[PDB]
Amino acid sequence: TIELSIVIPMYNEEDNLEHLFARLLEVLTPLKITYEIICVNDGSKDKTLKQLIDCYQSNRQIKIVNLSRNFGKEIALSAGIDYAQGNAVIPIDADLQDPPELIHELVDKWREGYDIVYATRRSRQGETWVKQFTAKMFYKVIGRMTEIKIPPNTGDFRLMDRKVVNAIKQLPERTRFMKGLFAWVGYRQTFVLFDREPRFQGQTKWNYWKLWNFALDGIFSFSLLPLKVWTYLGSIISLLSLAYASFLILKTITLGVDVPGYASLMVAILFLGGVQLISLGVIGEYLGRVYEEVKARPLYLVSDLWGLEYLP
Amino acid sequence: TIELSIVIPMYNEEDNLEHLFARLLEVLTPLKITYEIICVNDGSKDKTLKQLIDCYQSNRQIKIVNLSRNFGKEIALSAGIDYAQGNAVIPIDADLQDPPELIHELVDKWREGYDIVYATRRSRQGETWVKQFTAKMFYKVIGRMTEIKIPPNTGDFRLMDRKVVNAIKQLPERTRFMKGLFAWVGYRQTFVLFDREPRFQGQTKWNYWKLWNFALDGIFSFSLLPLKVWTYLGSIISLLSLAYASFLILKTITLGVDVPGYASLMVAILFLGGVQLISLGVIGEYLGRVYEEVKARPLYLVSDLWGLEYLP
Amino acid sequence: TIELSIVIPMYNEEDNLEHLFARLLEVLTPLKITYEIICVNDGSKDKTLKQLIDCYQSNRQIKIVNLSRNFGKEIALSAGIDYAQGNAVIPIDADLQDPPELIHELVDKWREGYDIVYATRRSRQGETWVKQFTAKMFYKVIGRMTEIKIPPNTGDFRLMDRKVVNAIKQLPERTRFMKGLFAWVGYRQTFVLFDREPRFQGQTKWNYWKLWNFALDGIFSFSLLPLKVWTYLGSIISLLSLAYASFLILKTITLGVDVPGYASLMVAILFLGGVQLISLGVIGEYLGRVYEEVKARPLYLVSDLWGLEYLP
Amino acid sequence: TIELSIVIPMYNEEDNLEHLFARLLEVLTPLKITYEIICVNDGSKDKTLKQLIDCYQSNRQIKIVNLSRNFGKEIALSAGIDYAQGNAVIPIDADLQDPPELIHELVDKWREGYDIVYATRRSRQGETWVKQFTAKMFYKVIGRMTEIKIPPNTGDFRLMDRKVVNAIKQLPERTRFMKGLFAWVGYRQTFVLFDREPRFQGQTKWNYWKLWNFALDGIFSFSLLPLKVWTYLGSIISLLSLAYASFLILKTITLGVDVPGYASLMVAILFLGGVQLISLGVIGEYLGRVYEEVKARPLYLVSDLWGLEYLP
Ligand SMILES: O=c1ccn([C@@H]2O[C@H](COP(=O)(O)OP(=O)(O)O[C@H]3O[C@H](CO)[C@@H](O)[C@H](O)[C@H]3O)[C@@H](O)[C@H]2O)c(=O)[nH]1
Ligand SMILES: O=c1ccn([C@@H]2O[C@H](COP(=O)(O)OP(=O)(O)O[C@H]3O[C@H](CO)[C@@H](O)[C@H](O)[C@H]3O)[C@@H](O)[C@H]2O)c(=O)[nH]1
Ligand SMILES: O=c1ccn([C@@H]2O[C@H](COP(=O)(O)OP(=O)(O)O[C@H]3O[C@H](CO)[C@@H](O)[C@H](O)[C@H]3O)[C@@H](O)[C@H]2O)c(=O)[nH]1
Ligand SMILES: O=c1ccn([C@@H]2O[C@H](COP(=O)(O)OP(=O)(O)O[C@H]3O[C@H](CO)[C@@H](O)[C@H](O)[C@H]3O)[C@@H](O)[C@H]2O)c(=O)[nH]1
Ligand SMILES: [Mg+2]
Ligand SMILES: [Mg+2]
Ligand SMILES: [Mg+2]
Repeated sequence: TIELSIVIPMYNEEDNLEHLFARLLEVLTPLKITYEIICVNDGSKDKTLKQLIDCYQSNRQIKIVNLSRNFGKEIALSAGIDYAQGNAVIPIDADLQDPPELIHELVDKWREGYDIVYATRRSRQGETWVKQFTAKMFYKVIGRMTEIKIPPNTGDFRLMDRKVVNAIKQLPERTRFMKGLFAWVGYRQTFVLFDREPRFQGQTKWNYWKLWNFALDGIFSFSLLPLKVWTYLGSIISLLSLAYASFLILKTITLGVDVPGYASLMVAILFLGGVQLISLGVIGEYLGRVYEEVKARPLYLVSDLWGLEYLP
Repeated sequence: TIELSIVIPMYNEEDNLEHLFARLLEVLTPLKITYEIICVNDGSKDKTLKQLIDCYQSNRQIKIVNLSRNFGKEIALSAGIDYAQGNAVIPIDADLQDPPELIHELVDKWREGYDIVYATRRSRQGETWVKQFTAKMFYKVIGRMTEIKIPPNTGDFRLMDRKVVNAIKQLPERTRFMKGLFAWVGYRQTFVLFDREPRFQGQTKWNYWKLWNFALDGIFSFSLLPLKVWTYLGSIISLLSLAYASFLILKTITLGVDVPGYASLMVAILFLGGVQLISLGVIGEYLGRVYEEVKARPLYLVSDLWGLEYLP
Repeated sequence: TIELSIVIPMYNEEDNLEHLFARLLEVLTPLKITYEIICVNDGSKDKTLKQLIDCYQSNRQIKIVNLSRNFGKEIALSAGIDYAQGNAVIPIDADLQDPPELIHELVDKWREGYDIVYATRRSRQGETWVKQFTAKMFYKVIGRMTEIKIPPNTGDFRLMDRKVVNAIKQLPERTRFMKGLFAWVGYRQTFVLFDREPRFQGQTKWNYWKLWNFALDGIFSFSLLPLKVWTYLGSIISLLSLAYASFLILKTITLGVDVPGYASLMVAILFLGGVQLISLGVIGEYLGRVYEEVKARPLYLVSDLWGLEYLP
Repeated sequence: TIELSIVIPMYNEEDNLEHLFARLLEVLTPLKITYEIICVNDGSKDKTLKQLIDCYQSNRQIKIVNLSRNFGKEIALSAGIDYAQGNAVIPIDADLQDPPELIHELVDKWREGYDIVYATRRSRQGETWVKQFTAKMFYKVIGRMTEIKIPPNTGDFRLMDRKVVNAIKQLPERTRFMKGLFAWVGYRQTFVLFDREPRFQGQTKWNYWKLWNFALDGIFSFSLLPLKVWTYLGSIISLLSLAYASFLILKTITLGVDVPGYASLMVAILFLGGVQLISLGVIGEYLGRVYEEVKARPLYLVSDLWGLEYLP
């Protein structure tokens, strides 16, 4: 059997494989447990699949999942986790930004009785106080969308129990906010604090288009809260628009409002706008219902059973 | 085999387990049938799981379903019923607000030939007029929503035959209105009147946000009637607007209306509003069809078969 | 092996069972083939079930499908079709409105090489002008909806081969229009003309709610053509508003408009209406895509195979 | 084991069976590989099926898939590919517009390692400049929507390896734009240039309705990019409308200048339009998420594996 699985999504990672595998060998041999390394080649346009083949031939603990195309880090991680067989699964980057030694600490927490063990940075320490603030506000927003309070500063480096992996695969989903989904599958969760290596500091171009795309997926692909905040703002600006339209009709009828000579335009505008806003609100509520239905999340998740066998 | 399955959703229920189990045993032993008790620990932060494990170790009829986190009473009950194997499932509350002595009565009615035996309070006896009038109107609205007339004053205390349990498990809906769903499975149903124990009161704080969210969920996640009343009234409004626009157009050509000099903003407003209202109505009708399809409700439900074997 | 299945939906059909079964046996005995009679009791409040059980005890060819609730004649017919194992299934009415003797003719047509053999009335007879006009208009609409030209004056009385029954069972859509579904799955189809009995030619009641809902289902639950005639008429209007909004912009920036200075109100009205109509068109197009995706109809329907085995 | 499958969709293709079936055997037999011809009779209202059955009796390699009605070229190709068991599936047209000798070249490129070998026309040639420009613009628009740039001037003549065929069958879409699906699943693709048959160029009168429907299927049934682009565009228009409404409120409050005395109409119009556009944008974003969920494409596609077995 396999106790630990290390999932490494790789995309154009030559000359990083030797160092990464040396570090993983330094880390995983003291553990004295059976492990495996699932390398997800995410359709690289670079001579790295050949080096992965060379490493796999000599080393019996390397398994390779070669994706047909380039799907992205999250999808490659999902593929590796689907193909992982260990009792615990640890996603790890191929650039060694997250130190592999923390695996041991993570594994220790896994033996303490926890199911998901996140690996959180002590602090950002390299962002220009704009990314820190935006991340803090966004994380408060999603935490108010969630009900598990996913720890801040958590990346993809973590440890999953087999129960959590099975629960994640139990969620049939195509638009997945992975942090929100992890919060949704609420098992015994914890985190361990680690400091990223000082060389690995702020050097990435935080292109705000993909950051905004990630924000939109987090806001919309996870929860209906942005859809329920609207259609509640709407039908308030619609009930308040049908009002002051009935009020306008009453004022015109009683006072005899013909100061312009044309006051039915405002009444028509307000009435049609309010009716259309109510229609859009009803459509939004039923679209949220359809979204919940098509997400097809399980009603519940059983963590343990005493005296009962697991339902298939 | 198991004849009866008592499903108790439990959340922070320590110091209530001893009394509840004593009453359950005192009620179930005279029945002289092979019963089972399934306790669904709904992610309690309290120390009830240890006591549940101890009682499962002592009593062999106790079974524990440990949900990953807190999913709510409804989802905990669904999880317990899914794991219930008895010929009749009785959902009960661990607070003993529903007297377990009624179970015998329910079973008696279940042996009379009925499939669903609800437990209904005779009178509210403790709730003010603001929680009686609203309840009454909500029940009339729901009764007009369905075609089976769910008896009023009904809680989760009930008896469900294995036929009804399998019928309910055949609904894969994620947005569930339990009262409407149980009305929808139109088996042979009846009620048993009982008086709630005067130990607890009806002055419980009404979190009207919750009593509005649940009401709107039952209204919106059960039937399409709110979406059918609109896109009908809305389409009627659109037809009236277009008729008024045509009449105004005529009154502009014949009779030569030029008194304001701009009696065409009204025409454009009315025409565009009517066109958008028809578009919204068509979108709403098709969204309703999409919702009915994604709910994936079975077309029919076979109660009994003579000369035939049940389809897979 | 069963050669013929006769599916009879029943609802308060007591006192017709004796005559119906007598006529059915008189018709079916000369055919000299094995047959079954599936009586689908649609949750009748009458004593129909007792007589059905007695007949099933007396006659071995009678099977009963007792639906739990009153689902409707269409859903009862569906429940009968799924539970019918004959090589050719004939839906018929328990009131003997359609003469059972036509079974013989249908069988001959089925043995000529046809897959669906409709039973069409020669004329409406009873109804004179209004019902015929409305039916002709509706049938023209639904004929332009599909591409297989279902014969007119058709009811639920027909013969369907096992191939057609399986093809229909390959459509797991809850919002179903059977008159259109039997055309969409088009096989070798034909019809036979039958003259309804003089008994069943009296004045008929037509509540314009069941008929109205039938028309709405035939319009919106069959295809996207009602949604595709709009999103074009709603988009031509949007284009014709954005144009002439540009024309008013030009007629204001050239030939400086001091004629009611508070013009360009119409520019805003037209521009916002056109943008909203383009939005409504885009949402309508994608909603139709979602609708036909959710319906999950098979892409094709193989009728015969030479040199190949049928796909599982 | 069949090393090559030739799928031929057919509709009213008589007087073309002998020529096609002579050229196909003139081409395939020199390859000395076990081939298989699968003729999908797409509901021809013609004697095509009888001659196909004659050829099926005559030759052991021709198999027939008969569809219940006329479904179209793409659906017939899907049916033929689903019934093809060869290691490489080569769709082909029965009118022989694309030379069958190119199959040899295709097979060579299949032996060279490539998974999808497109057969692309060298140039459109005969058709006019405006048609070529429209096709080029459409392909340029699609290229951004895709992930791997599909070769220009592609058709239904191609070679798909068994890997790619299994990947495409894994896509349970009902709204399939195949030219985009073959780029989404993108394996090791390549293309082979060829010229269409002489005298078979300048006789195609384009069906503007059919071309429009195909283009709209490509735009709307493949990607959400048009939806997201228009949602963004509506968001900018809504923000501009709200900002201009606020500016008008200022100008009518600050500076106190109300010139007409009836300019609240524009504020109401702008504000209601902006609110409705925000609501429509939210509805569109959630409809796109529902569309992505409903399409149910697999997150990833595995091409090769090392050390692991393929998941079921
Ligand atoms: O399409 C893919 C598929 C897989 N991986 C793998 O993902 C791991 C780490 O991904 P990476 O993007 O390098 O994360 P960081 O090293 O922390 O830096 C990132 O910092 C930003 C935060 O997401 C990203 O936008 C930048 O692309 C990237 O420099 C590595 O093993 C990669 O091989 C990718 O990066 N892109
Ligand atoms: O999130 C959960 C999960 C499980 N249970 C179980 O449900 C049973 C009883 O449910 P309870 O909520 O106490 O029923 P009520 O007696 O009707 O009291 C509640 O009824 C209201 C309507 O739900 C609630 O809003 C209030 O918390 C409370 O007054 C108990 O075994 C609990 O353990 C809960 O109550 N809440
Ligand atoms: O809810 C149900 C369930 C089953 N059946 C069975 O369906 C069979 C035939 O139905 P029936 O209503 O008797 O046929 P019609 O004589 O055509 O009655 C119709 O006559 C009108 C036009 O002729 C229609 O518009 C109405 O739907 C309906 O009243 C009968 O054996 C019934 O038992 C019903 O009628 N209603
Ligand atoms: O309903 C059907 C079913 C099957 N096939 C088969 O599809 C193959 C190729 O189709 P075909 O019509 O012969 O292609 P073209 O001769 O190129 O004609 C097309 O030329 C344009 C460029 O593709 C298209 O836009 C037009 O729709 C169409 O007239 C043929 O073997 C047919 O048998 C059809 O054409 N129509
Ligand atoms: Mg309680
Ligand atoms: Mg009748
Ligand atoms: Mg041609």
